[PDB]
Amino acid sequence: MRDYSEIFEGNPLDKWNDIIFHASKKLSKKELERLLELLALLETFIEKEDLEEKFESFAKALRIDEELQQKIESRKTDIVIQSMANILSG
Amino acid sequence: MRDYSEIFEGNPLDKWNDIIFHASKKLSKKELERLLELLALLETFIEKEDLEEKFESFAKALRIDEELQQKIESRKTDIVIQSMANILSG
Repeated sequence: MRDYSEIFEGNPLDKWNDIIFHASKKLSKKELERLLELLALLETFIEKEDLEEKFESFAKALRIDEELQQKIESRKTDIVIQSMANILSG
Repeated sequence: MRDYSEIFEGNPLDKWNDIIFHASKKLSKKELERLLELLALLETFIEKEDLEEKFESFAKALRIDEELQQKIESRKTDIVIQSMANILSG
């Protein structure tokens, strides 16, 4: 046994933050650079594809959409899980 | 005056890391969540636009391209600057 005094009321992003700030500074740095480079890649791709306006619309078609908000919310979770798996990996 | 004993040989990403890990944990957390949500947005957009293959090609057309590598490298710098400006802002 053990003393049960947090399954209910959980926040995925807060754990991602704890893990990023408590893991080896070498690993958290590498993971953060990975995410930064991916972002730069995605941004640059949208531009070369000249979908910049397309994306601004899409990003602006989110406030009113619903299945899409829930969607990027699930994507954030996947990213956090990949993040944590990489830090665990290395 | 002052003692001059780092203009030459500088690394943009190392400063971004110092700033992320030395700033208020409240501000670095907010900035990191911003980047994570943007990434989730960009990923989700590429998918709804069904450009997933298009992006994998593009991301794979980088190893051989050159003006594009230098390009995402400049984009990383812009992102780091925006990052630092937000932490300074709030």
